[PDB]
Amino acid sequence: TRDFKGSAIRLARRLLPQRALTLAVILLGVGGIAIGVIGPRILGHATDLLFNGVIGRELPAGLTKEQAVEAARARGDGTFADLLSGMDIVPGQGVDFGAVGRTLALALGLYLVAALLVWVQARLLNVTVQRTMVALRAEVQEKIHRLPLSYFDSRQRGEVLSRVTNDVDNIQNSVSMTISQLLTSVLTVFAVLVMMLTISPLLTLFTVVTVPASLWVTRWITRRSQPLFVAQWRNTGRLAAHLEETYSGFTIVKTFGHREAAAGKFAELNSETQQSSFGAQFFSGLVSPATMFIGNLSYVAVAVVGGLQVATGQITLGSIQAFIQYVRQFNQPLTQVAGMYNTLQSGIASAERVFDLLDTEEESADSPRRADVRTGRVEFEHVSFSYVPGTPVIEDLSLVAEPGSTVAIVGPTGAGKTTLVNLLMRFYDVDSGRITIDGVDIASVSRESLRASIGMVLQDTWLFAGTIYDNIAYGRPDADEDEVIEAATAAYVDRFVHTLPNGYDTRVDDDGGAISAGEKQLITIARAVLARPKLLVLDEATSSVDTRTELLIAHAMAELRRDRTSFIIAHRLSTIRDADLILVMDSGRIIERGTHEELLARHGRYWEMTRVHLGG
Amino acid sequence: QSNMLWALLRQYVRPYRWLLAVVAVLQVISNMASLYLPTVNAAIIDDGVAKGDTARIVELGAVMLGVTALQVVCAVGAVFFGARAATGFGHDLRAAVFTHVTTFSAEEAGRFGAASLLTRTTNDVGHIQQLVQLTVTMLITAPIMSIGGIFMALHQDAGLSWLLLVSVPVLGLANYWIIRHLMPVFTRMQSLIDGINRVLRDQLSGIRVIRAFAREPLERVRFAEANQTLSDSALEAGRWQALMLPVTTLVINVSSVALIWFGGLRIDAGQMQVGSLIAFLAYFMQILMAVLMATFMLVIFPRAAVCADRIGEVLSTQTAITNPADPVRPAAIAGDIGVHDATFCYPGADRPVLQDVSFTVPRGTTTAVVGSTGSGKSTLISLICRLYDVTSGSLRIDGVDVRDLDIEQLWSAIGLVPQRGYLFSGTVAENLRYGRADATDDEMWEALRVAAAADFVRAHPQGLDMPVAQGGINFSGGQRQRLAIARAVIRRPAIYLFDDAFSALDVHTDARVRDALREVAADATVVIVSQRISTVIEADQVVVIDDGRVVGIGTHDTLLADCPIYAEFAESQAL
Ligand SMILES: Nc1ncnc2c1ncn2[C@@H]1O[C@H](COP(=O)(O)OP(=O)(O)OP(=O)(O)O)[C@@H](O)[C@H]1O
Ligand SMILES: Nc1ncnc2c1ncn2[C@@H]1O[C@H](COP(=O)(O)OP(=O)(O)O)[C@@H](O)[C@H]1O
Ligand code: VO4
Ligand SMILES: [Mg+2]
Ligand SMILES: [Mg+2]
Repeated sequence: TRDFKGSAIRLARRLLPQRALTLAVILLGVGGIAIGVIGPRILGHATDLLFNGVIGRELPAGLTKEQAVEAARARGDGTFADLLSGMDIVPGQGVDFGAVGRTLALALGLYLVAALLVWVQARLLNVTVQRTMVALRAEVQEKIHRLPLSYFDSRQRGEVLSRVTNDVDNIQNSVSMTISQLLTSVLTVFAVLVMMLTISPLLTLFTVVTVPASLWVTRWITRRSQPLFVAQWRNTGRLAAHLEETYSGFTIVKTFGHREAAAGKFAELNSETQQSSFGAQFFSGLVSPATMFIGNLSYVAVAVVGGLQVATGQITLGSIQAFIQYVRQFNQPLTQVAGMYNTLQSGIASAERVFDLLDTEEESADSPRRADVRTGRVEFEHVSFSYVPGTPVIEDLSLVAEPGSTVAIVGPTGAGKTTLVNLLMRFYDVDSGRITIDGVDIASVSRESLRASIGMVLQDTWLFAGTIYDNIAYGRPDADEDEVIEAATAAYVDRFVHTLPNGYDTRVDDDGGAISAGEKQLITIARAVLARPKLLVLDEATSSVDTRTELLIAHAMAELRRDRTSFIIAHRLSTIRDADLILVMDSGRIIERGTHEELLARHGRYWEMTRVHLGG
Repeated sequence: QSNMLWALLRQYVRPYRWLLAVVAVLQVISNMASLYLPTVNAAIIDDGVAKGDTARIVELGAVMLGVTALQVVCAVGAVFFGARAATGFGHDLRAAVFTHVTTFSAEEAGRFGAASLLTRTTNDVGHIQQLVQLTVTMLITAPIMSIGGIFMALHQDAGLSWLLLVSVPVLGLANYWIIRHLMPVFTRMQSLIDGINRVLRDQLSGIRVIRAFAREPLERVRFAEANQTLSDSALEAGRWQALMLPVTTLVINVSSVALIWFGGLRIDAGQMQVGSLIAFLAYFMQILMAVLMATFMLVIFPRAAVCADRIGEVLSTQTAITNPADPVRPAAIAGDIGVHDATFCYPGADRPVLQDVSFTVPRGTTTAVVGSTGSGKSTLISLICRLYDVTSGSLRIDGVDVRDLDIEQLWSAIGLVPQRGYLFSGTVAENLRYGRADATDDEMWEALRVAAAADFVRAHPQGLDMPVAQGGINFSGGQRQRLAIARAVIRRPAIYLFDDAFSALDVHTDARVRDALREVAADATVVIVSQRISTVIEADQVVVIDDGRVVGIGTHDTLLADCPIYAEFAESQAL
């Protein structure tokens, strides 16, 4: 299904590339960890000096250590002598505070050095994390610009947006909150294990016994919690899909009386998401207490056995103090990792989704050749295309467009008129055949240059969040004010813009604004006109615009229609009258073609379509 | 600025305050148990080791074992109840946001947009829930550990607890200074994250327009600059965050060295025992490690604050369209439209878009509304649906004001195909069920046949179960129009509102659909917004609006002789 271990490996490899700066980060971390781990041994030596002085002060000065042990054995209870045997005290001396002070000064210097090294390592980690995050966002943007249209068509917009924006932010947050902890914990475990091996093998065995038991309990808990996490993400996706469908079509949901059904569906999906989230959170959070419990069991065992050994004289009190410090500093990294396991798990899931998006197949290898329309002649040669292979939509289609000719495309509602100009713009790849502009194949040229050469009025009008001026200048952002104003006036955008109190400054949007459907279409027309295209495609450009306004629009656009090989798709036959070439296509095939006079004389489909106005 | 965050927390954690109290009690018990284990170790050193009493060592080890069992029990209880409280808070906040958004009108919903509403119904709520969860789990440990460690130090050796009483405020002050310098950087980083997300959303929503105009280099440059700015802010935040661990550890270590020095000074005299050094070292290593743990996840606070600002912005929006006190409920509303002296002005506009509009649509008749682009036909259609409320006058459907009705029966009597429509993701049958929700396959096929949509649905191998994309973009524009028409038809409503529902149909398909609707909607009132004069001849009444007011009312023959605007339209459309 989904690869989380591989995604975690890929994320780690992106965060820690070849040994240029990651080597410096690792070395600084190792040095700081080792220097700060040495410290408890020094503190234990100071404690040993204090204990030795305090114990030896109370014994008579005339006796040696062996004589003191013998005297203690001659006394009662036997065990004080065994305790004294390992002390290495000098009776009647007391505490030498000079040695204590020197030892503590050494410890303080080492601690300062360790703090400085840790600070530098943290700064380098921040730099490298931000580098990988910038690279990740840039790669996501490039992938968005490289994907085929069927990828966006087959998915919901909100799901893709969350995979593109939310998942990257989640990766950033998880990495910035866990990477330094991870590195420090991994280094600290081995450094502390080394020092505990130095102090005493038996107690370090007792301490390292935790790792098998902790890993086993972690495996059990993670086996019980991974299905819960999968269910939580599935339910979250279902809830987000329902919310997106309800919000996007809120007018249809609201007006058609389906508001209560949407509310009930949301309630059930919200309850499912809550139950799955609670289960996943509880089981994921169970990891830290279990690790702490096993570490505390080992701590109790170490404390008891160490106290027994010190009372017997096998280990000194300062050594046991250092070992207790090391047991705490060994258990802390495991507990920290267990506590941040949930953040790591969320980040790894987000990385899995992002890498899934980044591994999607792209359109094709875009040719580096720049498009150059010398005259504007467009020709189709047996072009066949089909979405969802097995259902042909265009087959064995051919046409010739003269460099100045206005080609009109008319026909039934699902004939393939939009598909034809989408193939011309190379929005989709032709299954069989080829399309040539001025003798050069459009499949052997860069998509960017080809699409910039052709100025298209989309059938589905779209505007971005911004001013009317910005939307019109979207066609050619480098144009000056006079050109934008002229393009708006020619498309009669200026006529309704002057009415508004914020002419050219009023903000419009795809789903709203101070605009109407006809005015939105007019703005799209002006946007396409400002691009001064060499090839013009108007795919139902006046469907939402009244005939009185469209006549003036045609009068103004006669300048552009003269020498730019206009492709006109229109269900209003008056708008495509007197066109140089009229194509009538019915089921993806051009069943009849010619000018208005020849098509009328030939009768056929075009004559029937024109006679619909006259009735019968 | 975090005023809205606290209001949201206070409102939506109130049902779980008892769970929070239980979590706090269990957390303090577990933290004091973990702090008490070093105290028992100190007792082992002082009582057992210093006196050679191994039996006392074994007894205190048993005490330590019991303390560890209590600690693990309390930690498990704390994580369970914290998960319960956090997930309940998130569930309740999501429900509240969704319920408030579903009461919005068109204007209030458009003030935010569907994408923004979805994001702040899911991810903003998730961010605030994560804040609650991490506060319950890890953030409260640091104050509890600090206070409990101070009290444990007082219990162990009151003559050396001043070292903790000095070390804790010093680290607190240093961390407070770092946080004061770091929080505005985090807020700026969140602002830039919102900006880059807006750029990405704009790019994804208009990907077809981007590729049509070859705007790839411009979008790439815009994203590169936004990415660089966000990276600079994140680098500054990381610069400030990289000081928190070294300062905390330096305080730990300086406090440990001073502890050894001053404890040795006190142990040289008969004022302190050796095991208190072990106890205090563990107290430092626990208190400031808890502080270090709590300080690492501090990015979640400004993010939660801005997300709460957005959520409270949505939740503070007041709806303008409601059932007033007690809606009138006519039996089987199936009649006429009044529209008496209706005047409408869009909110935030300087001039009204409709002025003194007065015309009556008789029941069972077809009324055609004609006009220029931006005349106000869609506004009038939305006023009939009561998607917007008239500034002045009234609409008076069935002789009763649309404001006096509850908007469920008014919408059940109206089958609307809007100018800007929507087809949901799923199947054709599922989309058609929005019209009826209990329709059989036979009446589904009848509705498809009326809309001339039966051919391309039957042609699919899956028939009525042919998949439909999120907006129907796997269909042609006229196929989407015919699906919307079929959805309106399957409802069999009393009133048909065709807000330019035939602009994407060819002449033959338009004629077939219009004849089928004439056969079907003969008994139902029809209000049609059309541009072709040839199709308004069949209409019983034609309304012409220009500049936002009615310029002529009558039939086609009457209007071509008395209405200059209608005459101009007919002359323009003449063949
Ligand atoms: N939020 C808004 N939504 C729609 N129209 C608005 C809004 N704010 C102001 N208007 C104004 O409302 C007027 C009428 O808009 P409406 O959509 O009703 O026009 P129409 O004539 O029905 O449409 P079309 O352009 O398709 O013929 C426009 O001139 C527009 O400037
Ligand atoms: N992006 C798409 N994915 C799948 N099918 C599509 C897509 N775009 C168009 N079609 C299908 O192509 C068929 C005919 O092509 P189209 O250009 O839509 O016809 P026309 O321009 O005559 O309306 C329609 O039945 C439509 O459903
Ligand atoms: O369904 V259409 O012929 O308006 O592309
Ligand atoms: Mg089309
Ligand atoms: Mg309209």
